[PDB]
Parts: sequence; C-alpha cells; structure tokens
Amino acid sequence: KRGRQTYTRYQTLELEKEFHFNRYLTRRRRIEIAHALSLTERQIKIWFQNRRMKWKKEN
DNA sequence: AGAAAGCCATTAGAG
DNA sequence: TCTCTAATGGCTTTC
Ligand code: NI
Repeated sequence: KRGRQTYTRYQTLELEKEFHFNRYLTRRRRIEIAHALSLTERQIKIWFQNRRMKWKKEN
C-alpha cells in the first residue's frame, strides 16, 4: 500500500543520542545525520518531529 | 516574500 | 491482535 521502514537499533540510538544535545536540527545537521545513518533528510526531519512530540507529553 | 519547517491530530504497517 | 512508531495531511510560524 504505502510502505514503512523500521529503524535499526543503531539508527534509533544515534538519533536519540543527537537529540540529547539538540532538540532541533539545522538543515546542514540533518543532511549530515542522514548520510551517516543511510536515511533521508525528510525521514530525519519527521523523526525529530515525532520524538519532539513524545518529549512534550512526558514533560 | 514564500518555500520550509513546525505543530498536531491522525493514519497504518510491520514485528 | 496488539502495540510501537514511521509516515501523512493541513494548517500556522519561521526566517
Ligand atoms: Ni507569507
């Protein structure tokens, strides 16, 4: 139908690692992480969005 | 300015 | 099936 990719343990970890420092990302930083983890800039953008949403409800 | 990014409510797919 | 979360739509805000 649409499709969905599940993020590896490494990817989710590195992403959660970066989020510990910068809760928001500049465009250059997103391109870096994308290449580093073999993800799309768009996928990195959305991940930080969703992860930001969980951080608001918990706090 | 106006693309881009954010917020947000919501959907749905894979494990 | 059940749950987690990737992914979308539709506005508003940013820069
Ligand atoms: Ni405008």
